[PDB]
Amino acid sequence: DEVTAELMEKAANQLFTVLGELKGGAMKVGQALSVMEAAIPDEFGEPYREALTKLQKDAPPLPASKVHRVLDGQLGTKWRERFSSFNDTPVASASIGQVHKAIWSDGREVAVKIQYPGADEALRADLKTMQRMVGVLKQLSPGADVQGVVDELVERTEMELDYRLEAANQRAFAKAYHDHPRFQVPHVVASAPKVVIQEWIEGVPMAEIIRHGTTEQRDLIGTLLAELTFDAPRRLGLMHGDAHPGNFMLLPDGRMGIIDFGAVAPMPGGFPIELGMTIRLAREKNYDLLLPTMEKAGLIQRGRQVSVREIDEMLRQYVEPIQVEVFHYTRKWLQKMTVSQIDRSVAQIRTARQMDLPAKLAIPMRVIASVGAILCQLDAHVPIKALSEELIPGFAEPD
Ligand SMILES: Nc1ncnc2c1ncn2[C@@H]1O[C@H](COP(=O)(O)OP(=O)(O)O)[C@@H](O)[C@H]1O
Repeated sequence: DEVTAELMEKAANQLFTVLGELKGGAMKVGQALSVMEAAIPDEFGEPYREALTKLQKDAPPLPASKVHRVLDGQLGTKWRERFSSFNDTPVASASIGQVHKAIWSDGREVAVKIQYPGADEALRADLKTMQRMVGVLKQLSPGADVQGVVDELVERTEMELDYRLEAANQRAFAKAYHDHPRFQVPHVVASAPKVVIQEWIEGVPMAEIIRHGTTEQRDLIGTLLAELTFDAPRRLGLMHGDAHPGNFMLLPDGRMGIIDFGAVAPMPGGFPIELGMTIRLAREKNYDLLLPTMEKAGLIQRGRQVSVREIDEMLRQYVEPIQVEVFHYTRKWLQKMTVSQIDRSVAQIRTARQMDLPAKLAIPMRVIASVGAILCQLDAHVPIKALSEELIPGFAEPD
């Protein structure tokens, strides 16, 4: 079964590659590769290689010496004076680094994330190569759509390489949720490009609860995640962003610990009222008001004949959970949500779905999808109706 997971991963990557070919590159990846190899000097090949195998140089956990060297580079050669103690043996792995447990000079236990020394050069060389390739596509692939791709690559790369960015996001959240009854965000103790230090917290990882959690653990951490999702933009005008179980844990006192803030998305105006409004109107099947609301919001394409059945299908995954007091998010239900209402053999229609959502709607809907999927993995019972009434603008009965 370990095989099947990787097979699914491979299938997903294949699909997204095909998506890139059809919606972006305007040619197959192999053909594009031939063009790129012709259109990019071989002289740029060997540096790109040499930039990439220092990262290959110490693949397993870094020996103490190299750890201390990174610390030298980021906090100075006297970095030890800032600690009470430091464990040379890493306790966890990060995407491009490793995490150590230590004790800060004030006596607080801390997690210290140390970036691999060869990560910066490698990732930036990779970025350069992909920039060149985008150039090749833009100039030589007829009908290619590479709009905004370079910017996305640069932004992603910088978010991975400069720890201070995520550190700043985390500071915002740590300030907002200090002494909160249900959420715990560790404070940032120190931040540098390649080293970031924060208060140590540990509980039961959400992944562990997904695998072997009790019903009560599942329900609780699920309900907490759901709450955070709508509370954060209301509280500090920010959304925690696309969720992953690795970001969260259940603490002994029943609070949810949150440790990853690399996907924080800006929402200055809070959650758009159009969303909650749309869900309420859809529950009531008030299509007369629902369709103009969705069109104005940009949730459906303007000036199109739309199918009410398709609208119902479109909003089903949002409507069904709030039709009950406590909804049981399950994989079974989520699977039912993928079963299309309209067979293409019955009727050939173009979808009413907006494939170019406004940003203000696109971001929260994406995060909500990720969260919902996680709730289904958790098999969590969640009072999403009440949470929506209290936290989501426009959802409660407007009387
Ligand atoms: N504040 C913290 N307290 C305890 N452990 C932490 C803390 N921050 C990170 N970790 C450990 O580090 C691991 C990865 O950290 P993470 O923030 O996900 O790094 P990255 O996002 O770069 O992968 C986590 O699985 C967790 O066990």
